[PDB]
Amino acid sequence: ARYLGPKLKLSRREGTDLFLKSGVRAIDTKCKIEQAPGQHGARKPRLSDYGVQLREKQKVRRIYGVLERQFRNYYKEAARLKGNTGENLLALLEGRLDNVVYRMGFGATRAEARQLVSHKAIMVNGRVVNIASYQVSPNDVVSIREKAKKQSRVKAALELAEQREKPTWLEVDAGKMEGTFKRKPERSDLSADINEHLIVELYSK
Amino acid sequence: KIRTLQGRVVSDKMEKSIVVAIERFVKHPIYGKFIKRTTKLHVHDENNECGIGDVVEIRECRPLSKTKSWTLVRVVEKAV
Amino acid sequence: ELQEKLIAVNRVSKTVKGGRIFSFTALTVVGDGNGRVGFGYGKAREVPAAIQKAMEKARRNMINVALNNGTLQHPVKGVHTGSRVFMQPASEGTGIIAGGAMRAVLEVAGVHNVLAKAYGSTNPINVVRATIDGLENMNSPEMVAAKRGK
Amino acid sequence: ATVNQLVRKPRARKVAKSNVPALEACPQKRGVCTRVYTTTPKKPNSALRKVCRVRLTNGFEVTSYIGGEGHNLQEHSVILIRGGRVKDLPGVRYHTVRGALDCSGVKDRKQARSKYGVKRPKA
Amino acid sequence: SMQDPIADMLTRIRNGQAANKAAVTMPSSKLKVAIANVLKEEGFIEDFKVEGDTKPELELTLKYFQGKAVVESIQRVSRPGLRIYKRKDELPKVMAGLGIAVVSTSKGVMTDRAARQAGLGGEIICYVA
Amino acid sequence: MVTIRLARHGAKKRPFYQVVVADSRNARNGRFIERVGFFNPIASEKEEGTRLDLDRIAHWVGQGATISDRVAALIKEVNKAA
RNA sequence: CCCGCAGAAGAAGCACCGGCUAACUCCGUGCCAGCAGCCGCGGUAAUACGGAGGGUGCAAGCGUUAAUCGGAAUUACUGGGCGUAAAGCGCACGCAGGCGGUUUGUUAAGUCAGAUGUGAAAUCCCCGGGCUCAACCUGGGAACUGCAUCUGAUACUGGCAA
RNA sequence: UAGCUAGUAGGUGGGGUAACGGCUCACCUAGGCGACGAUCCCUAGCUGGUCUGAGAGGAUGACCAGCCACACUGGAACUGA
Ligand SMILES: [Mg+2]
Ligand SMILES: [Mg+2]
Ligand SMILES: [Mg+2]
Ligand SMILES: [Mg+2]
Ligand SMILES: [Mg+2]
Ligand SMILES: [Mg+2]
Ligand SMILES: [Mg+2]
Ligand SMILES: [Mg+2]
Ligand SMILES: [Mg+2]
Ligand SMILES: [Mg+2]
Ligand SMILES: [Mg+2]
Ligand SMILES: [Mg+2]
Ligand SMILES: [Mg+2]
Ligand SMILES: [Mg+2]
Ligand SMILES: [Mg+2]
Ligand SMILES: [Mg+2]
Ligand SMILES: [Mg+2]
Repeated sequence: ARYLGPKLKLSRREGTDLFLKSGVRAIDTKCKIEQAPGQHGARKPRLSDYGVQLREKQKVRRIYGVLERQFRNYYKEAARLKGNTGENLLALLEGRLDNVVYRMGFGATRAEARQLVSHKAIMVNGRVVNIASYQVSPNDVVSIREKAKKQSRVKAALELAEQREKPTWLEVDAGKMEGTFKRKPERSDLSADINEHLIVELYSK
Repeated sequence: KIRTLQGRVVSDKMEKSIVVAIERFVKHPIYGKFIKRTTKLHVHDENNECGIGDVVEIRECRPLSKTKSWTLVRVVEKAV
Repeated sequence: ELQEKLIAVNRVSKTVKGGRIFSFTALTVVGDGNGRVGFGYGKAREVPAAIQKAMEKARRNMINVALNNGTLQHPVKGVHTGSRVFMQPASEGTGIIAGGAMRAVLEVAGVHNVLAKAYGSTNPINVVRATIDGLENMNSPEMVAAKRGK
Repeated sequence: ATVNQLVRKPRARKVAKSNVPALEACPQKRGVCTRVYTTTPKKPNSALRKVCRVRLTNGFEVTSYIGGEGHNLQEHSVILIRGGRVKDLPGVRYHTVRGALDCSGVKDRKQARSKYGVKRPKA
Repeated sequence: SMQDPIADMLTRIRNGQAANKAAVTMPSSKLKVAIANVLKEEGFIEDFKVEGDTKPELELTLKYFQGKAVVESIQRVSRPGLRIYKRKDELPKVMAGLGIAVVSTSKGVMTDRAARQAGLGGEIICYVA
Repeated sequence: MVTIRLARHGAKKRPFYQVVVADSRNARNGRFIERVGFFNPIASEKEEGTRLDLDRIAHWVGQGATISDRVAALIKEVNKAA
């Protein structure tokens, strides 16, 4: 159910970095990025409103590490919820635990942050939660379990996390390795190069 | 009374076997137009008294024959 | 807010003595994204020339349309040739849903929450236009008082 | 037109004849292979298409297509048939599930083996 | 035929209007008037007049605003073939809010706005805008 | 006669009874006269888990109605007045 | 449900890539073998056949078939047509039926109004609560656009009268 | 498929059922139903709802709950609330 395949190949097709090797270095290169996702990589993807509509939601997916079925419901939920469908989708997608674990530093890459969750090395308001999909709400308190703490990974994880734009809606430690999800991110934080109404449009027809 | 019905006669030639018309009106449940929809009713009128073309008042009673569960109360007009 | 976009391009043949001689047809739509929309047609032996010659025609021939915020005031129906279109204000939930090809003229025209659908033939050259008029004929949500009053 | 008119005789919906008397709407049906012809197709195309005529579990006698490159199928072969006309072969309206009952999978196929019924070749 | 006279009124407007015709007249009726009334009170016609006695003569003054006429569209709704009766919660509002809907009620020919306030409903004669 | 019983509208392994007044002869999860409370045996020691319109129950019992054994408990367990 | 133990260890497939349609090249084949939802591909450079490399889409599923509705305003109440595209009976009179100018009175069936009862629970929806999330379970509202009784309103329609 | 109906429709009385009742009988009347579609023919358990549709609709009546009917086929009763 987890993609599992050559993570970088994705970013090159989607045409940007989706921080999946995230790890150490940045602004890729030392990769190959762009002009050959495949073998006819050179070719110019002159593409349907459909093409661009597709690739965008695809791009967003290859990021949060979600597969069609879940993502589809995420959209279906957004819509149900009052207030802009396209934004709401982005809300749900952020409240994801795996997300609110890399978005706290505790993990190099969302992919890795998730690996933690599945391995019950994380807790909400005290209790061990080990399912990625776990929706985090405001005031919540995600924290690394005492058992296996300041362990290899989680170090550099907390580290180059500071080298990131570094959030606002959430308040992290680094000694305790706890962290308070303070508010549901607004449209305005995160984003810029991601186009909702496209992917809303994709799931509209 | 508990409800009253109105309706003209239509048949009196039968020993208290009077049958009464009951013309309502109703919105066609699909095409909106209003249409006529009749309800013949075999009603009891002791001592056969009203005639065909008499308007009359009617009321639901218990059974008097496989067919009769109504009896008259008043008449209203005659010669049509 | 230059904002242009073509709806459809199409080959067409002419046929003479020596053979068929083909051309192309561009159908574009430009708008300020705040009122003022227009479409142009224009055709030409090569494609660039055609889409080109089209924007130009859509520079002029650009009418403008009394919005009511990001939306329409009331619902409206347009109808040219065999095309017959309908669109609604739709107190935006998000909106802008409508058959691509009038998404186009709606999009660049500034409306931000229409729901529309096209009946009849979906021949672009006639729905764009059916809608332009559709927005055109649509009357002033205030200057209907203008109309009345006296 | 008229409301009156519509009232007497309401509008009615054209009923849809199925194009595949796989009788009672059945995902497929069984049959014994009456005769295993091969004929040639319609105007534009030109070929020797393999087919078979099948007596069905429910007694329809119907002609069906035998997809693939080659097939070990003969008279008295018990096969499985599915919806799937062949426009080219007029009056051929069903296909034969390669790899069902007595029917074989296509030899050596690597691509689209699910169709044409072939086993994941011991990699 | 003469069987529906209100549609005949609606149309004599509709037509003359598109003919840029100053006035327009027609045989009167109680009903006819009560409507023209509403048309006037809501500023679609200029002013009416019933110059008759035995053979009454409803007569209307059309207005033209800019170059247009004031009546951009005048359709019948109810009609003797098919009568329409909306309750109150069901009363139809034309051009969103602009334009009107002439409706007869247990208390007189009013406008949907009016009838809505009144708290009642009835036969929705025609639409105007 | 007419009884007041539990009607396991629950869920496999995680039950949850509608307490109901019904015709004792009908199915446990079938036809009833009215609902008159519920009782969640997994309530958990958070807040709720045994609401019980005591005024109705007492009404039907005055009408004749009989009472279960596990309803019996719940009543002399919601103490009664406090 | 919790705790320990070992080792990445036991755990990835299916369809598609001519257009509609996200994804392209080589080899073979040569109107053959074959493909095909529709258009249509195959007669020597086939992105359409078959294999290969690459890619796109889904993922413990993937494809195919069968099936209802959808897009279909393609039975058009909402919401369509009949000069030449399917469609005005060869023409006329006329019963039933449908529709009916104009005033007043009356009636109050249609129509409209309020009140009241009823419209089982579940479901659906809204706001919560319980299972590590979810599916699932559950509190409470809301909704059930309906029907029926009473009382009123009289403009419109129908009845009666002139 | 355009006509259908002799317990047929109604009256009177006896009998009858837990009860109203052509339920049954005797007698009397000559009625009753039917183009707002009877009779005849084909198909079918109905509902809550279920899927779909923006709605209006269309399609449908597993799983849950309500009602009905049936218990190898046809027919009957006995017991019993
Ligand atoms: Mg799954
Ligand atoms: Mg206990
Ligand atoms: Mg492509
Ligand atoms: Mg293929
Ligand atoms: Mg070659
Ligand atoms: Mg339809
Ligand atoms: Mg047509
Ligand atoms: Mg013709
Ligand atoms: Mg009149
Ligand atoms: Mg309910
Ligand atoms: Mg929760
Ligand atoms: Mg009158
Ligand atoms: Mg007797
Ligand atoms: Mg529709
Ligand atoms: Mg069962
Ligand atoms: Mg028996
Ligand atoms: Mg007995």
